[PDB]
Amino acid sequence: SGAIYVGNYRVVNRHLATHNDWANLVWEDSSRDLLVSSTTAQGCDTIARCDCQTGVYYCSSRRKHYPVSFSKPSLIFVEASEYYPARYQSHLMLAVGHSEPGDCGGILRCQHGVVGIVSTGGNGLVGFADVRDLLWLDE
Ligand SMILES: CSc1ccc(Br)cc1CC(=O)N1C[C@@H](C(N)=O)CC[C@H]1C
Ligand SMILES: [Zn+2]
Repeated sequence: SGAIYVGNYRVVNRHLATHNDWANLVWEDSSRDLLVSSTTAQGCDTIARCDCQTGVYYCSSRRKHYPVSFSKPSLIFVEASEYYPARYQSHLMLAVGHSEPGDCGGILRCQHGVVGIVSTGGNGLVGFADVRDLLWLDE
């Protein structure tokens, strides 16, 4: 679990969106595993607008932050699950690091701000949905 709170927006993993997120829907994309909903209160977070490939992410299954080297946003194959058919997820960045299913929503940050959120993983791998290209989040 976890979300990004910026301005009057809440950014969450689309597969973890609540009834309230869908009732206050701004934008959603199954191919990116992202959903953005509107809020009444002003958010706490700021978004990075950079090309950083190193950062730090929060891992809930270890209650710890870890440093990572991550790949550029790209189209990566993701196995079928209860949430989605087998498909290519776009704007996904991979890194070597620990992750379990419940880790989705953990924030990845660089020196400039929020980069994205945990969205996939495997045996010693962790994948993040990029949000740096969503310029409308703060303007
Ligand atoms: C941090 S997630 C994770 C980590 C380790 C291991 Br094994 C497995 C996962 C779970 C995972 O990759 N997905 C894919 C995700 C998606 N974006 O399609 C939807 C939830 C779930 C099925
Ligand atoms: Zn950066």
